[PDB]
Amino acid sequence: MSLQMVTVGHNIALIQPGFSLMNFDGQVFFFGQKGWPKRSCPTGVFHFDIKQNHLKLKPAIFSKDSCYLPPLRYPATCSYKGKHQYIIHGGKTPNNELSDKIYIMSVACKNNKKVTFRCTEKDLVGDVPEPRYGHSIDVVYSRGKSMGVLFGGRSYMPSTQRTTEKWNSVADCLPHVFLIDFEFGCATSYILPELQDGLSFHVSIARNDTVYILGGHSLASNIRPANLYRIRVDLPLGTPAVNCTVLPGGISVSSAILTQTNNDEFVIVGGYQLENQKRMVCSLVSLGDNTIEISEMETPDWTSDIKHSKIWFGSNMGNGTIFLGIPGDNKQAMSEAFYFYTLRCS
Amino acid sequence: YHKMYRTVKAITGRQIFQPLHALRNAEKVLLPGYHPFEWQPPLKNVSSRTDVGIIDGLSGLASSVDEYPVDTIAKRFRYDSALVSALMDMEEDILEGMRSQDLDDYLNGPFTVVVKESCDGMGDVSEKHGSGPAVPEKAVRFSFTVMRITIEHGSQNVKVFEEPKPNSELCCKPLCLMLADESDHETLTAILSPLIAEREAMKSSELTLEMGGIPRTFKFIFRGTGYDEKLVREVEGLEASGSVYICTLCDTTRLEASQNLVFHSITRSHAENLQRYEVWRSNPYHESVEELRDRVKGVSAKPFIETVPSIDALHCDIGN
Ligand SMILES: [Zn+2]
Repeated sequence: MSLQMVTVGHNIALIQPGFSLMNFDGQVFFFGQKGWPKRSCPTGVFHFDIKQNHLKLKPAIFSKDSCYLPPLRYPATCSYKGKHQYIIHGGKTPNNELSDKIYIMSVACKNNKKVTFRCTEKDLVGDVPEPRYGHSIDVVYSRGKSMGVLFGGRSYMPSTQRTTEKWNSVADCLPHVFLIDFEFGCATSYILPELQDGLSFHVSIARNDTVYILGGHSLASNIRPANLYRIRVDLPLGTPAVNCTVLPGGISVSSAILTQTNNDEFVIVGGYQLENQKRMVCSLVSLGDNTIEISEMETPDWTSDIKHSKIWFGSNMGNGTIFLGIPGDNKQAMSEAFYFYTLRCS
Repeated sequence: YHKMYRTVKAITGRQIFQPLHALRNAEKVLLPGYHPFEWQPPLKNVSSRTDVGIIDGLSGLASSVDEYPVDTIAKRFRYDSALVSALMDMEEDILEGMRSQDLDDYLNGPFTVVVKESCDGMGDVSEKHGSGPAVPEKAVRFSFTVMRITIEHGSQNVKVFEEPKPNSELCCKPLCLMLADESDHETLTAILSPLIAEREAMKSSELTLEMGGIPRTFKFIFRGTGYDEKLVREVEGLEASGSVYICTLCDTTRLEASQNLVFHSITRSHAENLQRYEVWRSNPYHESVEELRDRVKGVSAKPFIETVPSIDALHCDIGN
């Protein structure tokens, strides 16, 4: 509910649309740089730290037992509190390939305000999903047992339906959800009759029994489906039970960002509603035991610099603070081509 | 040209030049995508439609708002059709070459064609007389050149055609043009990757053509030598310039290069570079950062373009 302009460090070019903001004990790290790693930073992850609305991207190193990984430009990620760590999988390479490997970022050590990481990857057996981007991953619990729930984004054509002149064209994947054990790597696709087509850059909320979907864009008819989804999960002793229901009240949005403000209390910043007009108004949500209800805020004021532009992007830093950017105006021809704002929600 | 044509046609009475539609037909006979041909392997992931010309360079990208933004403009040819049109252009020369080398005008293949491969950016192309500085506007081409053509008879091979001026401006046929920065990595590889796919599909194929009234067959061999230094260090996956690793053939450090002067060899290849990058990803021995840095010899990025590097004499004597 408060716009703040940020000044910038020297290395602007490592930022790019489609980044990753990770958080550990309030300390926030940048992932997903532009280009490839350099002699300055061998990894690509940085201490994203801001004082007096001034950012500095200063490097962060790995452990010995860590695994190295390229920057991924549109992955999916989720929190794993079971210690605490992040689960990241999917994404797009700097050379525009699509991997399907599941990397685990764990904090190795932190000493004298210098922290290191313990990156490991994990593969899967059985019904593997095809590599994609714009998809969504969430962790959910039941009976004390944890399980990762996935929902697809979009991908290329398969190897038979791919030619030269259409080598880069994309299509929505098949509407299936995958159940991913992290103790062994068990993966199982599931076919759901209420679900119809693919979906990309949809917003994903999960609270301990049932994962909520919202918004996103469907490539199949070039619309934004204005219907939310409520996806009930049960994991008994036997085979796990997946359930889905359709509820009214969905808002037609794509490429927004979620943020926890208070306990069981989340908020939504504006993304896109049509591909000709930016979506300006932003929304809230509130969860109970099983209820779900949207809400709208008091339309927090932007600069006109936003209101005259065309696009944006962004993510969240975790602690009720939305960090986002905007391409500059090349008409004035004295721009650094990118400005940035931080939106404290509190 | 229309003015010149109509004025000389009026003043002489005879029509010494040609009008414009005949000029359009004479240029449509020389573009890519006119003559028919086929391939003895059916060329997987290639559309076998045989009348395509200038196609969009983005190969159907994803220019919507909700995607990663890219505002570049790229126009390209399909690779096989441009190769076909280049061969049909040099048809009369290859006819008279094989006549001059004491052979028959009737001869089936296979003609083996060795092709130079190159790429370069041309810096700024903007023209603003005022309005302050307008736009830097960097752009880059991607081109090729037929270097030599050869043919055997039984077991004895003969160079049937050699080119006199390799690096000249009149023999660099362009595949694709894009208005983009040379170092803007992801856009560059995203446009150039389908032509790489077409090249690797074409590497193990057989062309069949109908030039001299009789069919001929063709194989191909590609040498990626026409790159410059900053680009070959960028698109193969090496460090830019500030490493200890300076040799693009031998893994000699800057320390050993001052120490050992000549006693090295050539030890860099494409598949081993892929393997080294996979070692950099996997990190199988859980070592530290610097020992990985010296174990892989500067390998940092995924290699994606095969390239056989070389030099030129200006850099040699200027370093001397
Ligand atoms: Zn050497």
